[PDB]
Amino acid sequence: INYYKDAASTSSAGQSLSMDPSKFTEPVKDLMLKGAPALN
Amino acid sequence: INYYKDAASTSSAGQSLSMDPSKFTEPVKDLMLKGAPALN
Amino acid sequence: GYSDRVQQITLGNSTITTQEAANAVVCYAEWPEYLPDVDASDVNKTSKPDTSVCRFYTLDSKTWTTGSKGWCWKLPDALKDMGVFGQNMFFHSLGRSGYTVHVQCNATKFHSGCLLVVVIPEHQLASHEGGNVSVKYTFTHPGERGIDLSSANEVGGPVKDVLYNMNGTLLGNLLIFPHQFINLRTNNTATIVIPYINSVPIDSMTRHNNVSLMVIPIAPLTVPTGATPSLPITVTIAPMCTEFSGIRSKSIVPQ
Amino acid sequence: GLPTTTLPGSGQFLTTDDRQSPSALPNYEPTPRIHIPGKVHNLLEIIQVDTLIPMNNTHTKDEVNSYLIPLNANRQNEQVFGTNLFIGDGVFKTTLLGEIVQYYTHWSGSLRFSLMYTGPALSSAKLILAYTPPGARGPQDRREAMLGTHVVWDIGLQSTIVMTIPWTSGVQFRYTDPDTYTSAGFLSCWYQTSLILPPETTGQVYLLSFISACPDFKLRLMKDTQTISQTVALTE
Amino acid sequence: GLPTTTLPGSGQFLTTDDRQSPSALPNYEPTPRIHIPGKVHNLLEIIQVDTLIPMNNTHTKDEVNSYLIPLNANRQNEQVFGTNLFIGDGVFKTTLLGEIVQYYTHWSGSLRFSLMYTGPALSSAKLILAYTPPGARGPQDRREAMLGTHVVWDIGLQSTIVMTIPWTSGVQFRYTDPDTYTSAGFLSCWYQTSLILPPETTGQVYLLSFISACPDFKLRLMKDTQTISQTVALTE
Amino acid sequence: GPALSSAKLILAYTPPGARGPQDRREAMLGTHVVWDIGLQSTIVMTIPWTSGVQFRYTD
Amino acid sequence: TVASISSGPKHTQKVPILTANETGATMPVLPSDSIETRTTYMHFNGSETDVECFLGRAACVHVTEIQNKDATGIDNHREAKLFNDWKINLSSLVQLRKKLELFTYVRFDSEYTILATASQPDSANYSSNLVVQAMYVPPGAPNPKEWDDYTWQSASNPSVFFKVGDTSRFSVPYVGLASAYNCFYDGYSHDDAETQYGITVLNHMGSMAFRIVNEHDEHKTLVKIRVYHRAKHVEAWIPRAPRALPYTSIGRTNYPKNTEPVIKKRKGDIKSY
Ligand SMILES: COc1ccc(N2CCN(c3cccc(C)c3)CC2)nn1
Repeated sequence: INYYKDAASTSSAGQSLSMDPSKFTEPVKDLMLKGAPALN
Repeated sequence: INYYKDAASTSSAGQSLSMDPSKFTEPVKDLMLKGAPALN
Repeated sequence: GYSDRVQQITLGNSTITTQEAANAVVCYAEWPEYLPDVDASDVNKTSKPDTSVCRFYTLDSKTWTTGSKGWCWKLPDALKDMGVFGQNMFFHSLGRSGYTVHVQCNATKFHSGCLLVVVIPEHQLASHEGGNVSVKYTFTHPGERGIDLSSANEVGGPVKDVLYNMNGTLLGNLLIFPHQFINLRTNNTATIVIPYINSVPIDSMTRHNNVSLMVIPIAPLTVPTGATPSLPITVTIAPMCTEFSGIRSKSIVPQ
Repeated sequence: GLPTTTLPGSGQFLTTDDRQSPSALPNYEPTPRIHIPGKVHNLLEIIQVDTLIPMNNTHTKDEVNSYLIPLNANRQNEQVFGTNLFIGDGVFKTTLLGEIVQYYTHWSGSLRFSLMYTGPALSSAKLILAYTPPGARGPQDRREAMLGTHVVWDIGLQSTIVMTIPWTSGVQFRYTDPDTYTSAGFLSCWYQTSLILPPETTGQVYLLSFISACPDFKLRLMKDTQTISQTVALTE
Repeated sequence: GLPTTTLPGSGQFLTTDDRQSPSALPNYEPTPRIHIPGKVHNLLEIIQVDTLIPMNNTHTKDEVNSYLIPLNANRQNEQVFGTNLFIGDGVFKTTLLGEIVQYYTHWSGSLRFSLMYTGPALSSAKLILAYTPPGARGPQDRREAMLGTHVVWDIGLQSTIVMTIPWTSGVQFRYTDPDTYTSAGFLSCWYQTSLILPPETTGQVYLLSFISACPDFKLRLMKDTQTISQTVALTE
Repeated sequence: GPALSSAKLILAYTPPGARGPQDRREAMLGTHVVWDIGLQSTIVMTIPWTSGVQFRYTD
Repeated sequence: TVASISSGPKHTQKVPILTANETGATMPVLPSDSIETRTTYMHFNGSETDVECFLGRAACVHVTEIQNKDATGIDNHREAKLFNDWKINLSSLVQLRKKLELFTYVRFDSEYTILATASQPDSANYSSNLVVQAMYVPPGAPNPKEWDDYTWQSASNPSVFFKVGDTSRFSVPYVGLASAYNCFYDGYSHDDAETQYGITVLNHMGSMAFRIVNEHDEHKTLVKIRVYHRAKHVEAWIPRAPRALPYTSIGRTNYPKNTEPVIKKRKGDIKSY
């Protein structure tokens, strides 16, 4: 129950439960498959 | 939920969301169309 | 017979071929794109010179020697004088751009050495004076020359200490930024595609640089016996999806 | 008895909170409303009405004359007036727009700047108004001025010209109190050809100038105005 | 009036509680969000990116050189480097992994340790990396080392080798601050055959080493880092 | 050159109207190809037809 | 969810553990690519590492102090701590600062909590009960000058009145000019040759003013204000390397000269355990 009118006044947000490290761990242009050779 | 009986005791009103500047910006008797000459 | 290894990038009226690549990085897995209306604020129609600004400019070459500490360029600064890209830059109030960065360094199968090529969004430098000394404008706008981390402290300039990234963080952790290594034994180029990254939809190109490109020797250069002890490093950079807006009189900037 | 726990902030008085209160006058019946023309709902409604700018600020005590921008016959190439666009300060500051902007911290939007000509009907003139977006200096000559937002105004039967300063900005809000990073440009005006008076006529002619906000406009984060203060409470 | 009772804890301020509060700025409209590449949602997303380990810690002032593990040509049977696995201390401590682990009290999971070789292309080498699970001493010779988790690495075209320290543990969580009961083992590396340089070449070659966490990893019970402190408030 | 050597050259085409470039900076602003010497021995640069008039004289 | 699958002996032409780090990727290698594993489940979600959780607890961001005393003959209230402002910022104290600067741009609502306690360091008959007023003087508003200016009427400016010993609490929406707060800024406010460098030129959110509403009693009373800040509704972009050296200034990245080696030197060899 929100007792207040504005959105800033609500409690903390709830877990992204998004999670996708590939923008950070695999930003390569041509896809790399694990197990296939790195450099062909 | 109002806890009180009288109307003065309720919280602030809620946004007019009315908004019509023409009583102030265009109080002319004969309508002016933008693009048409001001004085004919 | 496609290898990760050979590549061709054609952009505008200029083409680059590498026969010894190590894939390419696209920052944060996003490719440069123009500014959508839903994200727009300034009401001005923007100018998109296209092929006259989105081509490859090769900056002047550096020389890696056994004593090198590393070099640093800022964008869009490094290009402030390249062809029509630069003119547009000084003439509009606002502009926006992504880039393809291609760093080149070839040697032979007897050399060793490994450079880190990294792009740091919003690289705010530190004053070597400490306290709250600022880093004057000119010092953070070296132009095509870039900053040479093995040059001496100057007054009003930034600190040039490599184990600290010019800001109080350790060299070792720069790997959290989009980056690629050039290991003479593997690699001969590094290519990074940079999407436009800012907290505003379009900004000024002269009062704010939005990425520093940094090339840092990490495993020292080691040449074969009686080889000349140095290799040149060349940086070629191409603006991509550039847009300029708010045209007028032509900025005058310090120094 | 239902168990409760009180949180941090209990008992505080926040002048901006909005809650219910007991009425001191239980059951009282207010006077009926009758109809009155003129109801205002938003301050955004009123900042679109234009008001005069004391552009000619060069006097030494407030006078009707600082509303008049003078024009000289037969000058060529020269500059009529110049001002920066810090709407919360300087010429703008006493105008209704300036005066309301000062109740808020941030503004964004387009401005409408118009000039009404008052010279004899048998005279003629062509002026150029130029808006210079942030990043360059106030223009120093028309050549410089004409390369940015501009309108050649031809003085005619239609007495006023409405120039718009379109919102040109990286950051989507600017500060109303003058700030650099957040600065908006300059506005200048020059003779395009020149004012020409008919025979039997002489002297200076004046332009009146107005400012109002486009429907584009946004103002946010209310605060207190530097435009009013006091040293002791007033009495009757 | 509804009857209530207040419980123990009323009026306390717990920095970790999450409740509603009145907004000081009623009705204010925040700037629109635009798109920015790079959004982070979990610290677990970032500790999977590998960063360099200053393994060569033997210097006396921080230098680029403590990231370089040297290799000697023609040595046989010998040991390249050794370290315990207290990820919250020692070599690991300044790495991004080490640096984040320090914001939490407990960790569990597999680690990924990789070595990238930088020697001339015409050289060759075979190294063995060994993980020694808790309970035995740091191995003293390869024979001892090779009886635990190990990978023979053959230096080739493929420049890096990724060793995983699989989670070997009785207790399902370990402390990030070094603790005995909770200790994780040792990591050592030895020549399997030996580094061989081509003609016309000489000296030391170096390995770079990285550390990142497997998708396996768990961190819990947040706390304050020993990695930052201060004696007076900073000012502008 | 020997197979164990390496090199990177830039070839530049300068369309009519400017002088023969005097340094690479000047050269690199017109049609150009960075050539990386590798296994693939030849590089093919095209001088695309850049012209106002649709024919030129051979003399 | 499985944390590890079961995997047995391997003798392949498909080697997942050989990679090329020069590419910039961190290949997702697992225990089961190089040893024989058994199935195990995660039993865990990664809840407490969510950025909302990481930045979502109250941190002390500021400690100031004001006193209640006779202002008679004081020529400079501000200077007597009759009242005190706080050019608002979060860079002041280092604990929360290192946490935020793990990101480049951050966006979130703030929920401030203000604790005020009183001290009576010299002989008093009693402890008085003082009410503090905290008024947010955004940029472009009149700035107090005296501890009972017309300013403090604060007819348009949000202000909270609470008692010393108590706590005040109220949150404010994200009041950034841009789409997000910059944690770093490699720019200037304009192309000036001598204008400051860095964030400072963006941090312009005004200042918070504190004062006691009470007139003076016979003794003097020291009131010390602690402001706590909790981020709610957090959004963070572009991770960066953590801060290694100590901080010297609000808003610049500068570190102190002749600082000490931040990497612990081995007591022994590279070979040491
Ligand atoms: C560097 O990042 C940030 C992040 C948040 C922040 N602000 C400071 C001002 N603050 C604020 C805003 C409104 C009212 C009051 C009392 C305080 C909101 C958070 N400042 N810098």
